[PDB]
Amino acid sequence: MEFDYVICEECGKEFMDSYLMNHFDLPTCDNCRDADDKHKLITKTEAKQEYLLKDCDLEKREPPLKFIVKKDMKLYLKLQIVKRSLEVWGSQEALEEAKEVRQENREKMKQKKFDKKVKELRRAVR
Ligand SMILES: [Zn+2]
Repeated sequence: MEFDYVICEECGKEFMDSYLMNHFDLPTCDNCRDADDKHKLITKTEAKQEYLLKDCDLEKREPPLKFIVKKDMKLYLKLQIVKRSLEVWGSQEALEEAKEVRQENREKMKQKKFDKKVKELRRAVR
C-alpha cells in the first residue's frame, strides 16, 4: 500500500512511522528530525503572541495545525506556526507592520491609562 510509505520532505527517503508524522502529520523521518532548531516546539501562547495568530488561524485554516499536550500547555511546531503566519498575513512585511502597529497601540494605551490614574491620584490627594 503506497499510502503507508511516506516520502521524507528532508532526505527524500520513505518511512512508515516517525515522531513528526505521528504527532504533527509532518512527513519528516526520525533521522531528519532537528528538535533544537527546525523542528522545535513552541507554546500556543508564544506562537499566538509572536506571530499574531488567532485560534481559528490554527484550527480552521487548512491544514489544521496539530499540537502535543504537555503537563497543561499545547505545543506546536514553530515551523508550522511561522508558515501559517505568513499565509494569514500574506507577507513577512505585512506581519512586521502589524506587530509594529500593535506595539505602538499598546504603548499609547498603557501611557494614557497610567497618566489618567496619576491625574486621578493628584486630584484626589490635592
Ligand atoms: Zn529523512
